[PDB]
Amino acid sequence: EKPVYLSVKADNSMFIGNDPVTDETMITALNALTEGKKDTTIFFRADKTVDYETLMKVMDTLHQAGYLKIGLVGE
Amino acid sequence: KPVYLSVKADNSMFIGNDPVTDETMITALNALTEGKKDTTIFFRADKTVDYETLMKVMDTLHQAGYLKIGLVG
Amino acid sequence: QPISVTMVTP
Repeated sequence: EKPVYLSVKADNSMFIGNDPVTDETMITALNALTEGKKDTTIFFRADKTVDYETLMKVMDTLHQAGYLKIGLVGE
Repeated sequence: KPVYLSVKADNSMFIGNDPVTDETMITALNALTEGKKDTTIFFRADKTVDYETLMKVMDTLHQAGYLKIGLVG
Repeated sequence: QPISVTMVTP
C-alpha cells in the first residue's frame, strides 16, 4: 500500500506515481492501486502553470468515484 | 454564512464581496470569522488561475490555521 | 458540490 501521488504536468499529461493516466483511465488505475479503499488519501501535485479548470476536472473525477480524502501538495 | 474566497484571472482576490490582497487576507478573514479556525473557507477561482497562485492562497490560509477548505467550480 | 481538500506542504 504505497502512497498515492497524482501529478499533472504543464502539458496536462497526468500520472499516478510513474503510471500515465488520463481522466478516462484514472479511476481504474486508482481502484487497482487502493483495492477500492476510498479512505485512501490522494496526494495531488501539479506544475505551477496548471490551471484551475484542469485541477477541477481531476477533482471532479476523483469526487464522483468516491475518493473523498484529497491533499494538495505545494512546494 | 459561508466564507467565499474568490481569485480572479487578473489576480484580484475577494472575501465575499470585499477586495483583499495576500498580505491583508488573514486579518480580514479573522475579523469576519471571529477568529474561529473551524470555519470552512470556500475557494473559487477563474478557470485560468494557476496552481502556483492557488497554492500561495492555500499556504496563507494554512499558516493562519484555516484547515477546512472546499474547492468550488 | 464543493470538493473538500487539505493542504500538505514539507
